[PDB]
Amino acid sequence: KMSDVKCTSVVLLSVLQQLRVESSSKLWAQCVQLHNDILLAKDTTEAFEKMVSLLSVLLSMQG
Amino acid sequence: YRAFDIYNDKVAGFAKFLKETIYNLLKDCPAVAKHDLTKYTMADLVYALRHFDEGNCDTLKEILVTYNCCDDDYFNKKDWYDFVENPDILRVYANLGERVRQALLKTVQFCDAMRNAGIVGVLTLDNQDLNGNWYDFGDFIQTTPGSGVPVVDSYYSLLMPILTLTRALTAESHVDTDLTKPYIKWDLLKYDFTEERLKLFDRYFKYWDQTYHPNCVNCLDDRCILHCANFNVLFSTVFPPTSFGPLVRKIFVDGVPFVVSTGYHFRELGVVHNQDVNLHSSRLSFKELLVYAADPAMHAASGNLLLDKRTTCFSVAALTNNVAFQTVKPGNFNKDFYDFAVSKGFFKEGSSVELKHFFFAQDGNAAISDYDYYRYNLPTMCDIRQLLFVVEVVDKYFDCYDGGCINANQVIVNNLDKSAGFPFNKWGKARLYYDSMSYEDQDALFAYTKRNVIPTITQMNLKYAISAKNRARTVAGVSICSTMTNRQFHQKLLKSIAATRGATVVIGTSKFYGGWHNMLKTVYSDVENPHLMGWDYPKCDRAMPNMLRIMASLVLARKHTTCCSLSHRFYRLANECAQVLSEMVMCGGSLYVKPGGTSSGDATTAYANSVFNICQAVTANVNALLSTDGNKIADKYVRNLQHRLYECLYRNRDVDTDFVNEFYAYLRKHFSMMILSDDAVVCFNSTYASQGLVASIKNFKSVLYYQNNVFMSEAKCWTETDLTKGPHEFCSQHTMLVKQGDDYVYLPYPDPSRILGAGCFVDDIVKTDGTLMIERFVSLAIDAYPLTKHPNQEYADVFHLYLQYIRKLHDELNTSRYWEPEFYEAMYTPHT
Amino acid sequence: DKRAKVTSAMQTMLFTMLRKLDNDALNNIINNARDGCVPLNIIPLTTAAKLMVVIPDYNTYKNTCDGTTFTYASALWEIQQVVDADSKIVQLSEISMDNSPNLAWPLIVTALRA
RNA sequence: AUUUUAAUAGCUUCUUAG
RNA sequence: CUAAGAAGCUAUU
Repeated sequence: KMSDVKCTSVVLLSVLQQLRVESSSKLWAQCVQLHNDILLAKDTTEAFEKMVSLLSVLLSMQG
Repeated sequence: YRAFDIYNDKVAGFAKFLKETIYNLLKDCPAVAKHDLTKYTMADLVYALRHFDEGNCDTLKEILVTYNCCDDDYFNKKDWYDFVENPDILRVYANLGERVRQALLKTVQFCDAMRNAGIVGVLTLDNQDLNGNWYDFGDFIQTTPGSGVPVVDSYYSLLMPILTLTRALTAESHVDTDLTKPYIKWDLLKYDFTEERLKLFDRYFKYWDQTYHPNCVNCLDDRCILHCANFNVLFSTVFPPTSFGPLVRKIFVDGVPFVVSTGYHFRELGVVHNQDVNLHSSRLSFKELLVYAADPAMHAASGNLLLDKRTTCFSVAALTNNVAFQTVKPGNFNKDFYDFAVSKGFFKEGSSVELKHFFFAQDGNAAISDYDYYRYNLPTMCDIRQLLFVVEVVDKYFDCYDGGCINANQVIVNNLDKSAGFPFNKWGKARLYYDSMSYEDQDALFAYTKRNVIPTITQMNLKYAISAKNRARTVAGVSICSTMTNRQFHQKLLKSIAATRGATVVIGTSKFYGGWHNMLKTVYSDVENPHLMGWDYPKCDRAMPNMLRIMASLVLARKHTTCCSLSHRFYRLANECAQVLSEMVMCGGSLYVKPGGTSSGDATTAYANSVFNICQAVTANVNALLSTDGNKIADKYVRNLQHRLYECLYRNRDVDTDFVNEFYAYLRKHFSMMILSDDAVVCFNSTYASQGLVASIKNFKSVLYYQNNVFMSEAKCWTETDLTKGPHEFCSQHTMLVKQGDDYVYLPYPDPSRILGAGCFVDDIVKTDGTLMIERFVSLAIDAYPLTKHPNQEYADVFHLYLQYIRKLHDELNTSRYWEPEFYEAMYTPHT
Repeated sequence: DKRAKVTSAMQTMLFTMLRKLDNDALNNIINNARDGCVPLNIIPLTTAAKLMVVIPDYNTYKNTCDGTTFTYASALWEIQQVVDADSKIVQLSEISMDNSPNLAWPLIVTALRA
């Protein structure tokens, strides 16, 4: 059931790339660093904090 | 227990053991401590950096903590002794080298005082003090004064691969040999460096036997070249790194001054000058037009000077004013495959029904940081008689072929949809650059690149691939002209190796149609008690010595004895060393310089990696064979092999064919191999590797430590303890034994998470049409057949999931029909 | 023709770059050689018209360049633009410790020879 | 935007067979 | 109409 967190994260990063927010590089380095931190996890609630942070990111911008 | 170098009639080698009145002739020389020290000798410092293992590395530890180079509290830190993860270990090694210079100059004052005295005798490396004194005499002989000879081959030859690690000649860059004094200052415009380099060689290495030539075009065979270049690695760290490379010349045409090369000043291959030179051009010819357009001297003068502090490398210029960085795209998710993949009762928790591998994404500054991975390259320079024996043993693994020069009428292209290379890659592809000239022009450019040297420019950009580790690897890309000479100069042997079925080198031949049973029957050929090995080299593309690359290039052109003379081979070797070893490589709009190693885009790359793997294999067997005691091994033939081996290295000057054939017979019979460019399985006799007649894990650990300077962990290597089941990993495949028909056939099967991971992560949204995925999914079904016979049920569930999804895609859009297993079992029938 | 067009494009490549070259400065460095033969790496090093340096962080700028002027390779320089990855001119009075969290790095500078 | 190696599927030509 | 072998082109793993 924790592969669903990874597939939702990779389809949201696929959304967030074509929103064209790559040029502001300072948030983009942190977002790709936390995406790399998502895929190498073993506990769920820490990963749940990571994905609700990424949903806060993709509901934050109006791109 | 210390280390000793022994040349007796009984036992010869370099291993651990259990342990006159000529003094009144040499009593007034400042090199001999007076007779009746330091406790640790110099040869133990030679030995422990050549024979390194963790757990018995205590002697290196008191040798470093004795001489105030380090305290004892840096060593309770975890992970201290590796170059690849501790980059600060090279500083505490670097404090040793002034004692090494005080050793060598004291030997010069020993030898010059010996030759005037009249003593004929042979020098041994274990007799040195660490301060510089020599003390052990007792086997010399008297002669006429001013005519005594030294024999200095063994000391200097075994001393070579630690001088460039400990940086013993970094103190020649001062003013008058004191560290506190300032550095020596040159005029910038010097490019010769001949007279003072020669007096440096007759200061430090004055009594060496064979004549060193500071240039290599004067040289007379194909074995003075390795001699002169192996000395020239060590001497090329003193001189400042501005004054190395291409040169300029002023020429007038069309009322416009130009600039063009006339010769090169290499790190290794000396000084070569162009035999063709013109003062003025009257017209334009297309050969010289390609010569002029291939040169980046036309690009280097029209650029701004660059000072980079991101990396630790040297730079020349930036070609444009504007610097930009690019990003690695992430991938796409197939939700239809996952949506039907949960409908077959799959993807639970509480088990291993999950996924491992994923795509990864990298930032804008990943590319220049991936160039920064060349900082593990070091100046390394190797043994000289050991490499002279290795270069003749490796000839008999490859003298089963036919090869030679060709013409332009009999060249075979594979594809014509490629890239071209800088600066040609803005107008035409490779097909336009074969459509331009004729056959006579390609004969002329073969004849003219045996008379002149050309520079090129390496283009670099990124690639996208599936990984299990968050990392990027980019590409290397070589321009047209050196490759277009390279096809004519090498392509006969390139096709002659890749069309013979069954040999040591296993490239070309195929795993299908019962090929894998022939593979593993050739592995288990004549051995008696077999186990299996296997390893992967840690970042082999990013770090390699330059002597091993040049000696790998010279082996691959022994075959041209009926077409070309020596100078034509010299210009081909000079163009090869100028285009694969030290080329001004570009990384993102800025012209850098490459320190050395293989580019990953040349034509002769993978075969050079195969003969490179053969080179560490045969150096590991000779290093394991020399470093054991002669008073334990039972077989008399092994003992006579040991003594004639050590005599054939360090006491003979020509070649001996009979011992090369006998050593090739031994290494064929008891260390049978199978190598495809990085990855090997070998088949050792397990009665001997506990005794110590052949290599093991630990000898490969030691030889990769001292000659390549990259650590290899114990977790990556492995050893399989069964004859029946095969290798654990071999080119990322797994091996079992399957009953099929009336006998047993080796069916190789992949990782299951690779098969589950290759389908749901596609790299293109346009690829979600099924027109490519029908042959992609049936090729993956061919690749995932041998999970069916496995006794664990979940891989058969994966196989049936793929079968039902193939049936679903065939509904949405026996023997010859692929939707039944009768087609896929016909693929692994051994009869075609 | 393909041959004539590749000769045309290579001809305008080798003729449209002759701006920094065809100068008196190449004559000023080529004259004192013993045979008119100089190493290539010091062809730009005497006659560079500009200098550009990449800077990764604050402390390398504390070591490297201070104020409007500095010295590399026995030559004086004067700094005119400092530019970042968004291609904007970042200012000189702002570069200190107190803004080192906020702005986006690495940076690119440029200058002219005095 | 690299180099080399095999396998499948599709097209077309020549040859042999009824 | 079909089978087998060889050659050239496109496209995939």
